[PDB]
Amino acid sequence: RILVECLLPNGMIVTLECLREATLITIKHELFKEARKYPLHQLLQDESSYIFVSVTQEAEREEFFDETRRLCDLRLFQPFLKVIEPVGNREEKILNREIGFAIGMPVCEFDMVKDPEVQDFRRNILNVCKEAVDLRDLNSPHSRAMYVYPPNVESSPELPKHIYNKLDKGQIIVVIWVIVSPNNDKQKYTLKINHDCVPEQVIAEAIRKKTQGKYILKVCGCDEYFLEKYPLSQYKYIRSCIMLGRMPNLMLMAKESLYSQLPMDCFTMPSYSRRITSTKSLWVINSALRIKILCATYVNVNIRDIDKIYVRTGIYHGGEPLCDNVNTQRVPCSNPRWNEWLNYDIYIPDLPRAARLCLSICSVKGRKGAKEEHCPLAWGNINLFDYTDTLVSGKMALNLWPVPHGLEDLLNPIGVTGSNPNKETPCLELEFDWFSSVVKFPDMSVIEEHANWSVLRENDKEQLKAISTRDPLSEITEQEKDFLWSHRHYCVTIPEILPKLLLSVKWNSRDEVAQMYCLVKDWPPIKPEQAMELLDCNYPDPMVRGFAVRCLEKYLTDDKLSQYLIQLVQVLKYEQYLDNLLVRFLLKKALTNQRIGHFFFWHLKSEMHNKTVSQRFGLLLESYCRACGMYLKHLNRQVEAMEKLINLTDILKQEKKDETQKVQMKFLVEQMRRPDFMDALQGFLSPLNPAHQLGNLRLEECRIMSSAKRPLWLNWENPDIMSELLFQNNEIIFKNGDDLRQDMLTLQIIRIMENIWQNQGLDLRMLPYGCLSIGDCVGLIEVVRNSHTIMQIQCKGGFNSHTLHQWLKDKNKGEIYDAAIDLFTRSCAGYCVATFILGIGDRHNSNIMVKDDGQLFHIDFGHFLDHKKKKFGYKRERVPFVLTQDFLIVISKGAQECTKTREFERFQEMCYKAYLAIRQHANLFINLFSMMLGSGMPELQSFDDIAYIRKTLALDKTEQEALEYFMKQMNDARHGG
Amino acid sequence: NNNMSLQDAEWYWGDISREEVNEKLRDTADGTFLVRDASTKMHGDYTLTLRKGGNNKLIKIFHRDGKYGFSDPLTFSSVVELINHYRNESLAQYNPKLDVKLLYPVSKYQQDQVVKEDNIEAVGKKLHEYNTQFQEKSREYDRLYEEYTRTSQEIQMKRTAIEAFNETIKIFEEQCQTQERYSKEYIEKFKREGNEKEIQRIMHNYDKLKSRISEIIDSRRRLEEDLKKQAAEYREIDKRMNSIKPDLIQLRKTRDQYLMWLTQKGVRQKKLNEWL
Ligand SMILES: Cc1nc(NC(=O)N2CCC[C@H]2C(N)=O)sc1-c1ccnc(C(C)(C)C(F)(F)F)c1
Repeated sequence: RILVECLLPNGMIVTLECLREATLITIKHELFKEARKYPLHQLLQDESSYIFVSVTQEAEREEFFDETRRLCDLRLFQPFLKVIEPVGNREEKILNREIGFAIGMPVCEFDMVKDPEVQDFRRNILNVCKEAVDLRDLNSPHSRAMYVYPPNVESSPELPKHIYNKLDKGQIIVVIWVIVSPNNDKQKYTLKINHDCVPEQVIAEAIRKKTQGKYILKVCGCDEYFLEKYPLSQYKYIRSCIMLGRMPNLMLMAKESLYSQLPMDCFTMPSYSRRITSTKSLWVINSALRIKILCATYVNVNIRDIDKIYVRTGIYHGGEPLCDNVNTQRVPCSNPRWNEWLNYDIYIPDLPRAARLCLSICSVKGRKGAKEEHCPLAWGNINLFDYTDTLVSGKMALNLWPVPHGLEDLLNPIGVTGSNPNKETPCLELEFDWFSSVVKFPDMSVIEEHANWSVLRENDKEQLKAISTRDPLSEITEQEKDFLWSHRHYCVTIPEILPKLLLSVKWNSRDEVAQMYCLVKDWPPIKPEQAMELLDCNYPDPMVRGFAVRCLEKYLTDDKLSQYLIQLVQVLKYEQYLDNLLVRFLLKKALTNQRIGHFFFWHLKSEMHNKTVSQRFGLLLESYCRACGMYLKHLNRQVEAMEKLINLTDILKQEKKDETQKVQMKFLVEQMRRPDFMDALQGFLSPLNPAHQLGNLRLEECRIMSSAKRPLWLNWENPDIMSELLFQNNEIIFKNGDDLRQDMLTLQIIRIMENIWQNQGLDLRMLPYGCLSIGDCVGLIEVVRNSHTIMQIQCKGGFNSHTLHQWLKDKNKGEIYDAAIDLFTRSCAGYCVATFILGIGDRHNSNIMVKDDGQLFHIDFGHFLDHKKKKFGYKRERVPFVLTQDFLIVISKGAQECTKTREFERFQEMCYKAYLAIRQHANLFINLFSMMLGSGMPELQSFDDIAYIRKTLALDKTEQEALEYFMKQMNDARHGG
Repeated sequence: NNNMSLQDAEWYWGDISREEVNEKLRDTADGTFLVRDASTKMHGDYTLTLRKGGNNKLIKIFHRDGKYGFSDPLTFSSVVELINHYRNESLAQYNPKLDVKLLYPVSKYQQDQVVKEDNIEAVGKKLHEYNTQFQEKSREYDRLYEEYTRTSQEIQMKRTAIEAFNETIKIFEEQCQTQERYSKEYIEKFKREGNEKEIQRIMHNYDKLKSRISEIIDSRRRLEEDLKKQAAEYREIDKRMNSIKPDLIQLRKTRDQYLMWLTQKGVRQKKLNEWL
């Protein structure tokens, strides 16, 4: 039902009618019988030796070797098809289309890029892809199995003492379901086994009760497999069941019935892989860094409003100037030409390897007294050293970036380097002094020798300890820095002091740095939590960032690496070059563990709309999708699935943002009913959790939530055979319009908090549900079943402050009633401390919702810290507690005198313990926030914002003062509400 | 005679967070300085913030046994004595690598005098007037930004659609080349023996091809017109925001300055936010 035109190879044109779902084969076959009735049909050949071709919406000259595709999937720009002789590697071309569809941009684009760094990365990374792909295949089919279904274990074999007490003598009652009856008949056994038994013993003991091993244990319902030889209590599923006291269900499956599903995956080195004097060391040059500013191609400023403009430059080294900034004379707005040799005081031999050049175009307003009003118009940094250790020289042109709105500063040392890919933006021509040859940064061989040329117990070990234990953002005074550096040789004995000892080094003097290099080369290894701090924007040196990764590789466990994935993705943007040790580490991990890979991909993919990092992430995504293996087909199915949602959601915003909800719901049901959409939204793994797989969509349950953005409620039947044991449905909110990056960080922090509390001994049960941002202001939210918002309960139970208590008592009445109230208290305590430390505000009766077993959890975080106090300045910061009459009534079992009930005091005491517990681990929470500075979250742009945490935790004060400071907060809000 | 009270000193700023010191010492000449209470809040420390080399060097003042100094041999009787001494003596004596003098103190009065009409009644009206302007400006600024960002998307989509038009035009042109080379003379012309196939078949096909190529070429030109008009409008929105933004910055400073020195210090009120 679509008119198309086919350009036969005999210089003919044929008009033809096609079915929008018609495949290429049917159309190619149908076409030729039409060609016989045209003047030059004799030169035609058979169907074979011919393939179609067209232009896609992405404007790609793509030849469709894989004829099985149909018209709708084609995404043709216009309905025209050309027929030519297939040329090239058919299998290679088919893969390239698969990769391009997943990463959202044609792979041919990276072929066009002429930058030698981009091309070297494309072919140099591949040796990483090969090693991972070979490693997964070291021991088949076993090794290939762990990659696809990696053990979901925890890093600590030994149970917390508080949870070891939930096992009678450490015995676990595990139910085992064996499904061997041909008529899908399920058998269940009950086992009592030690917590430390390896899964094979569980299998070994399981058979005897029924009366290598040939069998593997699967989690009944969600397809997670117990493959590796770990204590059965270490697996996250088994550990969780203990905590919740539920009965753990497992099923026995034959290894053959699993190895069969694992399809052999071949990684072929792509085509581009096969495709393809006088040097002066930096230290020999003797001069001062001088840079010439020639002209600016065009600036978008108004002559009447702006008096003059100038270019402001500085030699930054990871956020701190290496010397005084410099300015260019103020030239008139209408004519932006300078041609001036800006001159800096940084001697060339003293330029640090990670030195940069931050510059901007600022407009001077003045025009009133002597109050200059400066407002930058553009910015852009450039590394002074080539990715090959070469100092830029000769002329250059740079396209500047729009100023990050909300940034009042006149330079952006934290922004990404390189030109603006767009060409219709202010271009500033530079010109770097030419030193008669190529200047390379000295190699480590010379640097170490230089340090040796220029190079006693102490009683003040307390001062070193005192500093080393301080906050990452704590004030560091000049006397201390001089103290730290003077005692650098004795700082090894406190290895976690390195982050402080690095700041005390003056990076603008090659005698200092050469000595810090000879010292970092022997630093005792450090905990991965501390090494992650050496990767944010404050530490740009390659040898410092190289040390941090070596710590990550040999101490970061796959569980922790999964928890800190969002942060580790962000600190990729702080890498000045495309080929760095961190990316090789991260990719090596993503290619040996599909769980990491799934979130590695989705984190990069969600940030492809951002042109600052679109290129470097796009190249990374390509290298991954090339070697991910058979997973690429699963990812493509997810990607195609989300796109149908985005398009459908958009139609309900720009087209149906006014009519009634019933019309919207009726319109939505029709749109879901169409088979084209119907097949895309079924039978794919859930992006939130790959281990869950979504079956048939339930049209009767999917509905348009009536919230602010009107998100989308989707119900998927679990296709697993033993779905009944675990949840029998997946319900997911698809949100298009609200940024979800804050919630991911908020929910990631809550999960980290609860982990710390558990280890301490406080069973404060948080509920950090699943949230994932897939694209730009679009994401997925997991739904927690059998839970209601406080507003729903009051409205449903309608008023009185006891309405919440009455509802909670009814849901579980009897001896259990004690268990509920305890869970309400433990949960409510955890969230009061968490919503205060992070300054989450606006908490009301619609983003506080409570399960039926009494547990309470917060939803709809969005803004954190006090962004709402930054915009509309409210002088002093901080927020009060939300403990309301309702929560107090429930906590004290409905006693009329809520404030000083006996059980209330245990509530306050456990709030204190929680507050102190997080405070002792404030280093970690500071590093997590700092690594997210460049993410572009409006609430988190500078160390000014992270300083808010340093208040709520009262980091500056002492432990006693902090606790007493906290108690003041609780009392104030307690009787204040 | 020159050792007055630290409280009445014009550079000692009292209790201010490390953050507050930073905005005041922003883009200032080497030698800008000020003094404030230590972050620990244990009175008797008085950290010194000195701007040198584009950095905010942060020096500490020790107060053992009722004396003061930077190093252990405390040899000063008060901060004002210490600050005054280094307002004419270079710090190189203290540190060889800190060759500066305390040149441009950040006077608390010098900037505080910027605000006027200390009477609270006038401040309440004056503050409300600035807030209404500031809120209107921010509302107006946001309107342009969303349009500016939204118009950026339309430009990018339009630009790519042009490239797709380039490919389609290029593809068709190559076919016209092959058709004329192959079927124009080799087959039909050699078959020029009274057959009407060339007259009807070949000619009808070729003309249909030409009308198709031209039509595509025409659509590309019409698209380029929209891009050109959109690109110019895209630049114009940039100018409006580039002028609105600097103005909006000044209002923020002024509104805050009144609140700091009139609505909070002069008269502490919970009514502060009621004026707005
Ligand atoms: C975790 C979760 N669970 C919900 N609903 C149920 O759990 N149930 C359980 C039964 C039916 C339904 C109910 N409220 O009776 S909503 C929800 C959630 C999580 C995060 N943000 C939101 C909103 C409202 C801000 C958004 F984004 F959806 F608009 C909702």
